[PDB]
Order: sequence, then C-alpha cells, then structure tokens
Amino acid sequence: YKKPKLLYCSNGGHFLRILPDGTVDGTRDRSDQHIQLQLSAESVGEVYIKSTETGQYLAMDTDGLLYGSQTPNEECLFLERLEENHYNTYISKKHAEKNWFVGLKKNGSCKRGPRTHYGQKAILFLPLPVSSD
Amino acid sequence: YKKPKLLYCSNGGHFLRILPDGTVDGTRDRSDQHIQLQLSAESVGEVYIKSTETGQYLAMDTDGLLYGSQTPNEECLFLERLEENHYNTYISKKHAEKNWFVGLKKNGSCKRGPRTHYGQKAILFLPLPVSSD
Amino acid sequence: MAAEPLTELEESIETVVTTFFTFARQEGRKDSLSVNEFKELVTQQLPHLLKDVGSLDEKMKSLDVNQDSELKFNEYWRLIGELAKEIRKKKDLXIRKK
Amino acid sequence: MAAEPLTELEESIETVVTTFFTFARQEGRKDSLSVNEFKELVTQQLPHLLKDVGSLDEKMKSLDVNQDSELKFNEYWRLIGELAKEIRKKKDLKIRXX
Repeated sequence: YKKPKLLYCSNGGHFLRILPDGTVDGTRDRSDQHIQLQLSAESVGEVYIKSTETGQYLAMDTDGLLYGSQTPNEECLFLERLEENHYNTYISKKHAEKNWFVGLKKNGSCKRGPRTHYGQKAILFLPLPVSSD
Repeated sequence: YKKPKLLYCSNGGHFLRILPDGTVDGTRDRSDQHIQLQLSAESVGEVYIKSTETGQYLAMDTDGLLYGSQTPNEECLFLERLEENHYNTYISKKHAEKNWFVGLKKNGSCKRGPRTHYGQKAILFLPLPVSSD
Repeated sequence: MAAEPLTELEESIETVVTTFFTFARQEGRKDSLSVNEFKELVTQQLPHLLKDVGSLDEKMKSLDVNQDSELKFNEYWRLIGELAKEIRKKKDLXIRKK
Repeated sequence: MAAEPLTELEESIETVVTTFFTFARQEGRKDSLSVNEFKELVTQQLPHLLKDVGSLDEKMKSLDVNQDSELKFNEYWRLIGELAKEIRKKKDLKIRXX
C-alpha cells in the first residue's frame, strides 16, 4: 500500500513534519497529516523525498541545509543505503563528492550538511512507511 | 529495636555478609542471617562494627585490608560521619592520620585502605538498620 | 586507516577525535584542520569553554608554529590541552621563551 | 532533569581527571602522585600504550622537571600528552602502526 512514508532519526518521539512553506521540523505528532513523504527509489539506488500528498518536494541547499517547497531540484536525489543498526541511510549524490549525506537534527530540523559524516548519528534515519508486505 | 544493622555501599544489590572465618563479602542476599552487624556509637563519634549475633568482631589490617574474627582491635574504631548523599561515612581514627577511612569493594570485599581517601565512592555506605523510630 | 577494538579510556579519546574528524574533512583533507574548519569548531563546539572565538587567529599562529597553516595532527591537539587546563587555569599562563 | 550531560570535551577531561584523582589520593596529598602512586597508574591501566612497566624512572625524570618526587597535577598531566601523542605517534619511525 505505497502511501505516506514516515521517516525520522535519533531515539525519541520526533517525526519529520513537512510544511508547504519549507520549514520542516521534527514534530512528534501523528494527528495532523503533515509528517508523511512519498519516499521511493526513482533510479537504481536513487531515492527521492517528495511530500506530495501532504507537503512539498525537497530541495537541499547545497546539502549544507535541507529544505523543500519550490521544486525537487537534483539536490533532492539521494542514494538509498541501509545500515546494520535498524536505520536507513541516504547519500545526497548531488554532494557525495564531499562525502555529504542528508542529516537532520531531531530537536532542530533538517540542516547539518557540513556535519554529515561519521560523527552525527542522526544520518541513520528510522523509516516507518506502509510497505507492500 | 536495636538489632541486626545491615550496611553496604555502591549502587547494586550487595550486602556485607560476615562469616566467623573472617572473609566477609558483599553477598546480595537476605535469606541467610549472615549480613547483619551490631553497629553502634561506642564513644563520642566512635562507632564500632561487631557482628555479634551473626558473625564476629571486625579488626582492620592496618586499614589497608578490612577483616574481623579474632578480636575487635582498636583498628575497628571508626568515627561516625554522614554525607549529604544518603550515605554513611566511617573514619578509621586508628589510621585517620593517613586520611584513611574504611572502604569496601561491593563486588570484591572490604579491603581498600590504600584507596580509602577521596577517590573511591565505595566509602559512602548505605545503612539499613532497624532504628528506634 | 582506523581502529578495531580499543579500551574504556580509549573510547573517550576517540569520541572527541570523531568531532575533530567530522569538522576537518571540510575543505581539503580530513587529517588536518583548515581555517574554515578550525574557526567553525571554536565558534560551535568551543563558544563557552573558549571565550576567544574572535581572536582565534592568535591561537592559530601559536598552534601552527611551522606556519604551513595546516593545523597538523598534533599541532591542533594542543587546543584540547588549552581547554583542558583552562577549566583549572582561568588565564594564568603567560610564558615567553625562545 | 538533573545529571545534565556536558560537551564531549568536558566529559573526557572529567573521566581522566576522576581516574587521576583515584590515584592521587593514594598517599600524602590528593593532588600529587608520588613515585609508587605514579607507577600504579601505568602498571594497572596502561599495559599497551607505554608497555614499559620497568623504566618508570625514565618517565618520572622526563616528567618531574624539578625532580621533587611529586608529579603535581600539571606535572602528572604531562603523561596524558605523551599518551595522546603515543596513540597516534606510537613508534612512527619503525612501527608502523596500529
């Protein structure tokens, strides 16, 4: 039942609540339909994050800062990777050259590109999407 | 109801189980009557540890090593002190000169004289005696 | 390259190195601090401990001393030292010595 | 609520400072390590870094510049540098390293 794909990171009740405005935060609520994105593998390993039926399309600001609203620029193309820690990893191929892979702040928002390496664990997102099992 | 005075230290189920032999260990049990000593203030501030109705009298080995069985030598005289951390402190006046105050190893036994100064927290014992309230 | 198994105290020296490592791999070269890696580090991780984020340049000059301007893998380390003593040592270093 | 976590740099100086303190108070004065006191650090919690558990005299002389036979806090602290160096350095000349 491919639908609202919920994604978040860092132990603790906090979900990625996207808003048409662009300022997406880690809202810890599931009452208002604003914490769901249409995550899917567009190309071989290339997954896109688009909150179609709820918000807007993502468009990272040079990886450094994560945002979305206007258009799903290539910045929004990430390589789907999995870690043996019950978490999902997405490499922003657009900036993979600098070893940068999408990282958000559970209690801040998605914008930690200059710190997206083997230090900030927030990169290991925990997905709760309605798969087709 | 002055009776079996239970005393132990270091967070974790472990009680001072005294044996006539002398080898007292931090047994975490309350089924066998062997973890009770007759702790009381003999002199002004001087408290003694004697497991009369259960084991034997204590007799520290130059503070360094804590033991008891044969006789309650002066080594067993300690100054009753209290710390604002919900724990009791006993200074082995017999060796206070070296700033040494009775310290036991929750998972080892009572014998840390060379380490009975401000460094090991095990010196902060938690008493559970049947007071007369 | 990097670390299999270590010890208890080796973890706590790692955790700070891991901070170092995710800040120095910024412009060039993760093995050396660069000066929009260093200043970003002092301004973010050391804004309270090091109450001199505006005079980094002096610290840098004092640190670097080969003056290649790669804050090297023990030039840099000194900084953690200066914070380490700072907690004890408000200002009271002086020294002057060739 | 209480027991608030500080920065990684405050964490790591504390963990070594407490360990230091659990050895400094062994004998006279709970700040200075005397000779035995000092040797007890290496012989117990340092079997790999400085595997030299026999020539502690050399370290002592190299550390205690004034040769008072007290490594005061800051004098003792020198060792931590040689440690923090060794973990990177160790024998970057022959071995290798790892």
